[PDB]
Amino acid sequence: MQTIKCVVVGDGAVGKTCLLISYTTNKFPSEYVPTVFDNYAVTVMIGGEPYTLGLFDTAGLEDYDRLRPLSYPQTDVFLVCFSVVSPSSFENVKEKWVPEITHHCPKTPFLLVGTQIDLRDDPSTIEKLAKNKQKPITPETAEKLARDLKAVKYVECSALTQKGLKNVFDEAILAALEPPEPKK
Amino acid sequence: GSISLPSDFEHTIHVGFDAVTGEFTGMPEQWARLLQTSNITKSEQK
Ligand SMILES: Nc1nc2c(ncn2[C@@H]2O[C@H](COP(=O)(O)OP(=O)(O)NP(=O)(O)O)[C@@H](O)[C@H]2O)c(=O)[nH]1
Ligand SMILES: [Mg+2]
Repeated sequence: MQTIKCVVVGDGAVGKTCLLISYTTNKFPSEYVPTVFDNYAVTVMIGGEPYTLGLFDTAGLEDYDRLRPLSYPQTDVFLVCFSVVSPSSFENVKEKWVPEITHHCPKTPFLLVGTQIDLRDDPSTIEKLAKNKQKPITPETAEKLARDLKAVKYVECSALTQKGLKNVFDEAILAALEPPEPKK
Repeated sequence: GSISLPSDFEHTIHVGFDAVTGEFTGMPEQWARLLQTSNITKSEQK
């Protein structure tokens, strides 16, 4: 009945293990190890229809170029995330991780993510954040950036707290839902 | 009720760095077999 497997690319909260961890199962990581893949269990019922999703973690360059056929770009939409407060990662993840989006999915949509409300603390950040004219990036700011680039659209907050993840899931599972057509 | 957030969740295959041959460890049964075949050197001793 169709399978949904979102692929991820990047480091430092890319949506692969960071999201499912808190954004989904809530529980935090267990065994600290370079998440080359990592498996997960989930079931999103769209309109009352059970499902089996799994965040397929990957990179697309470092020993992954060979382990890519196993992920199959056609798997589904792309799940990507990036820090919020720390801007040093914002710009990077953009022109640093986005380029890889084509390495693992040159013809597959990509979903960005930006959450970090509990990580915020470093003062030096704000001082510089004023130089980039971006201001104290928040759960909303991340969305703005996604608007410019134009994508499947997303909305969510950082772990610990919850503002409304059910939404991003509606668009994350809807885009992949792929309304089956009456084909014989 | 339209969209629902996942309830279950369990770390099935935890892949790690393998210095043995610039490869990963605990490679998924499929991932491993795809290219290699042994999740960790020799999969596991049943
Ligand atoms: N609710 C929620 N939490 C998020 C989201 N994005 C990131 N987080 C949280 O913010 C933290 C940042 O990610 P991080 O812990 O570095 O995850 P990771 O990249 O898998 N690293 P590691 O492999 O060591 O666990 C995560 O613990 C995660 O729970 C999001 O969209 N929603
Ligand atoms: Mg991880």
